Amino acid sequence: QLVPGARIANGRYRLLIFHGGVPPLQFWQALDTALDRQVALTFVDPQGVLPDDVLQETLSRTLRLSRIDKPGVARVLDVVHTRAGGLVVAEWIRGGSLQEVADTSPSPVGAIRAMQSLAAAADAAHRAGVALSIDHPSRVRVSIDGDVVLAYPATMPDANPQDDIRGIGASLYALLVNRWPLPEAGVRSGLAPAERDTAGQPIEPADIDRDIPFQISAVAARSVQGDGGIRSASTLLNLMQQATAVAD
Repeated sequence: QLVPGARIANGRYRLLIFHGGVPPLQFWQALDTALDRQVALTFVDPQGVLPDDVLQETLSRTLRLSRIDKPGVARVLDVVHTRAGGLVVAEWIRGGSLQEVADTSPSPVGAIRAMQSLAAAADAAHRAGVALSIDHPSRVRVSIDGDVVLAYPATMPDANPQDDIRGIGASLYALLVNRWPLPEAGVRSGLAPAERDTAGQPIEPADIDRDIPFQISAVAARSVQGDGGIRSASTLLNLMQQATAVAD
């Protein structure tokens, strides 16, 4: 039974705050009662609803992400089986979620500037044969050092890179215009859905607000599109650097 105040993993972690998740996953912020440090717990499968075969695959792909010493990805501290199935324990990222920051109407330059860290991450992960699983606004947070970060790691097996880019776009989008360009699916993200044009395709961030520079809007848009505009975290990074440089 997972709720604030609950002690977890032989009571090492007192649950603090629930930050959402895509089932079967749960993103929690909790306290390391052993070290009086804070952490991001990701309960892989709390309801043990997964084929215990599968849960292995997830946990194994995820552990690969621990390799990566990027700023894009919150560092994985420990992995374990608890009363509540699989559980990833990564570092706590000081700052606020995606929701939280989207909601402060940030500079479209700052936005795409920050977001670079997370394409950096996602590219490295990719070059290393592993997706970030950018699937829900909740997964992401922004650090007081001005970095976008996969805060709750757990690469699912269905997870792929094409979708990491798509989802990374949705993250840029959501900062610029404060909306989720994707369907969502799980915890009400906190982010209100994107306005679908007469076509159904979400509406470009600049068409929605003229102070959002050309490229910066363009980047975010082509990203999400499944056509799609961009085909590598690699290039997508330089796109961000382009768009960003221009405003500079």
